[PDB]
Amino acid sequence: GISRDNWHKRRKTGGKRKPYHKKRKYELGRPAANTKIGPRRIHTVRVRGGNKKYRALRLDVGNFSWGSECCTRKTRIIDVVYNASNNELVRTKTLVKNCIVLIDSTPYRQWYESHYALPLGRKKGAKLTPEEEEILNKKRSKKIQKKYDERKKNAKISSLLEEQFQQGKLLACIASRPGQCGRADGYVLEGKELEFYLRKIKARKG
Amino acid sequence: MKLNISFPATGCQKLIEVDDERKLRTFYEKRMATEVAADALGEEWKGYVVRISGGNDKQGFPMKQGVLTHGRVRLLLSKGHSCYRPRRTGERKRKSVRGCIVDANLSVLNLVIVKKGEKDIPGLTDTTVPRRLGPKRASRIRKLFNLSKEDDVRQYVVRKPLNKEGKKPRTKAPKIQR
Amino acid sequence: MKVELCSFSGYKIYPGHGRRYARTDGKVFQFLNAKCESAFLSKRNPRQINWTVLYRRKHKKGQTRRAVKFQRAITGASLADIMAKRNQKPEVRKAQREQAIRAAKEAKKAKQASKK
RNA sequence: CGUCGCUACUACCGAUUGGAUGGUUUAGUGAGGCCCUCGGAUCGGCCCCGCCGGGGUGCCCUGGCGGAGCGCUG
RNA sequence: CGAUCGCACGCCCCCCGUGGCGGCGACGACCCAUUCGAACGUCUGCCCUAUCAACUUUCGAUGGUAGUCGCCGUGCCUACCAUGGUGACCACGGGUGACGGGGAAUCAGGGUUCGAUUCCGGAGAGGGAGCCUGAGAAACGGCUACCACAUCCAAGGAAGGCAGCA
RNA sequence: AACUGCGAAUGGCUCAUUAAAUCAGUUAUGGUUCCUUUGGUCGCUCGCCACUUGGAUAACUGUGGUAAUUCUAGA
RNA sequence: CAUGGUAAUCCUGCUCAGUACGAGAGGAACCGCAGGUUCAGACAUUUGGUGUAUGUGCUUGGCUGAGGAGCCAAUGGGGCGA
RNA sequence: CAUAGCGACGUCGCUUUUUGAUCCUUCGAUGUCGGCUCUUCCUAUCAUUGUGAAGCAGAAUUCACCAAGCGUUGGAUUGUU
Ligand SMILES: [Mg+2]
Ligand SMILES: [Mg+2]
Ligand SMILES: [Mg+2]
Ligand SMILES: [Mg+2]
Ligand SMILES: [Mg+2]
Ligand SMILES: [Mg+2]
Ligand SMILES: [Mg+2]
Ligand SMILES: [Mg+2]
Ligand SMILES: [Mg+2]
Ligand SMILES: [Mg+2]
Ligand SMILES: [Mg+2]
Ligand SMILES: [Mg+2]
Ligand SMILES: [Mg+2]
Ligand SMILES: [Mg+2]
Ligand SMILES: [Mg+2]
Ligand SMILES: [Mg+2]
Ligand SMILES: [Mg+2]
Repeated sequence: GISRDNWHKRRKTGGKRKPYHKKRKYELGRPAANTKIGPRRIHTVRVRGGNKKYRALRLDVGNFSWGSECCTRKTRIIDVVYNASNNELVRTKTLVKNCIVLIDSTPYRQWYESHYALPLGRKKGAKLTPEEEEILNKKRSKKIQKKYDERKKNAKISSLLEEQFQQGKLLACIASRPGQCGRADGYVLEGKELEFYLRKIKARKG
Repeated sequence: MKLNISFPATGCQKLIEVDDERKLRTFYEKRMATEVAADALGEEWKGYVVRISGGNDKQGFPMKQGVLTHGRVRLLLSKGHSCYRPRRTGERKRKSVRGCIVDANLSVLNLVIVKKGEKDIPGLTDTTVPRRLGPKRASRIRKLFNLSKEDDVRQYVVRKPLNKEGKKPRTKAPKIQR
Repeated sequence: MKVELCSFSGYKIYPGHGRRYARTDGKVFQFLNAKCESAFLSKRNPRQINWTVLYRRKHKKGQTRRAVKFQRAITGASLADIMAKRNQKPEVRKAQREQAIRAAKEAKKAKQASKK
């Protein structure tokens, strides 16, 4: 079938190479997983040595880490916005190792209030009062409030990430390889990489 | 077209020779594992509902469920599909199988009675042959004799009494597992 | 009155109607009229022609739980035998378990006497 | 020493858009396997629940026929 | 993150009197190490031929970036780029009556021929091609399809692979 | 007899293919997998059967089909 | 019905028969049967051809503001067609 | 063995499908070859029907009679006949 051999290629000088044996099994290849976005569908294939590989055909959730805040939450992938390799991968919404995708910011938001006690992504407030009223006041003691207002001085989030939280979707880069591990782990884009990818997406459209 | 008639609740399968098209037309164009009232085979078969369980082609090819055609096709048969046992592990062989729809072009037609009729078919519903050997697992005899927990389990197992002319009499009991 | 044949469209072809086409590879086809024959020769698929029988049965045009178990006699134990065994519920089985326990009790006392 | 004449042998040119047998390939058709997306002939569990039943006391511990809940499911 | 199978059988008894303890193994396992390896890699090395001097590069040729796939490193493949890479120090092509080597014959010294052949490595099972199982096969005294041969038939089908020993 | 486990990928034959290809020596896998053996590890996890849970299938009885096969079907 | 026209023709296979005849090689015929060639007279159930039923789809360029419905391109072209 | 089938030397005819001979008609014009197409006619009969004869054993063939009802084809080359 699909073979990953080197002998079907030309020599460095450009000469034609003649194969001295027919195709061997250990030099095989397999069709691309083509990981779309949808309800979870993972196929198991048998590999060399009897081990196991996971073909993520469709995925909807992935473990993405904030990084700067050391927050790592299992969130939902919405769509693929940019891909360095091919534009067709963006158009077909295909999850590969380095493509950047839009992910939900709800768990990161919840962690942010539960840790720093600041509004994040809200516009005017007073909309989820039976929870946010409890989590803003907490009627907590002197020492707990000492901890909390000690944690206020470093409670600054980049305006780019703040805008992404206002929109409700963070954009993050995948780090795992779907079709090999069957999952879509990644990290939240921030800092200069985020600015570079934002400029790329802006220059692409609008 | 012979009919292999079998009643599971009593065993005692038997082969029936019929050659009347009118009698066999009630089975025609019916798929396998379907229950058809076999009241077209005369007065004696009245009130009988029978299940079409398979058969063989004119050339002895067995029929496979789900083929959904009449005639013969060639299929790549793996382990545990039907009509095929692997000679070695992982072997798949292409074989010819009859379709599941039954027509006139068969040699036999395996039929299984689902519900009893109003009378007794001679040599079929009578002389109930017992199941040879009873349950071997301890739980399976607990279900069969309705044991609660550990009440003479050893002696409640079925003992098989076997006799031959040159044999000196003796009983046989199975090694009960689990 | 002869053998009834079926066409590219699946229609019955009566005797004296239509044509028959024998290919080089050994396959013999019969067509009801020149429309079906021309459709077949142009390699059109009958599952995509609205009036063919194959399309009709592809598009579905026009057209529970059962679990029963029986009790049987066993070689060496009839139905009467197994009913006699399994219907010992009214504290008879309690008599069996208590008598087995006390029998094993004197057995264990003998084991203790002959053990140490 | 060479032409010419006869006889052998060996190659050469040569119309015949010559002929034969290999090999490598363009293009068209294309069996079969594998993968993906469907598909669903059948095979099981739950909701059984038309009923007799029922025990801590119509309020079932369920020991089976039976319809089938005409669904949820693998 | 053990619902497995044998061997002799012993100890505690206050709570009691039916329960809890025990040895020798066998099988088993996620992972690590080891062994047998296998696979792709580095450097150097092969006969004749110019009446083979320019090859490779749309259809990967040389490299970069990001991936796909593979047991993994890599144009292995894909997308976007760059225009590279190899040659009179013989590239590329052709031939071989070429499997390679350890070695054999001939023998002042130097060489010249032969190595199908029992050891090592490779390739193949009629020619191709594609797969299941399995740690390991593109296996053929495994399967599937075509091609060429060819066996039996009741003509509806079925069955093949001695470059194994004879 | 059969299910299961293991082996059947070793051995044996032949040299058609193959001219930096195979192969020989050298070195690397800090770029990979590894049956089996041997040695580690297997109370590290806080979370109405456990004195042992469920179903099926072989082998076996019986009924067959085909001219045929190490073909198999129904019960 | 006076008168005029006029039409049917030839071959093959089977059987006779590996027969008569003949040393052999070879090898007929009559009756019978089944078909063909040429010709003639028709006919359209079927197969084929035609096809402007300008019947029904498809389609190019243009035009009616668009949809719908259509039309022009000396039968626009093409498939199927009573 | 003259006469089954032939016929030398001679000799008698028939035909106008050959080519000649002649110049009667046509020079105030009768359109001049071959092919195609189509019809009819002749018999000096290739085949078919009925026959007679043989150096007719059968098969094949040859000669002759009655006989023109029916048929006598597809092509390469050539303008061709
Ligand atoms: Mg056991
Ligand atoms: Mg060679
Ligand atoms: Mg050698
Ligand atoms: Mg060797
Ligand atoms: Mg091989
Ligand atoms: Mg092979
Ligand atoms: Mg294994
Ligand atoms: Mg008249
Ligand atoms: Mg006439
Ligand atoms: Mg238009
Ligand atoms: Mg319109
Ligand atoms: Mg005009
Ligand atoms: Mg037409
Ligand atoms: Mg004169
Ligand atoms: Mg004139
Ligand atoms: Mg005139
Ligand atoms: Mg005459």
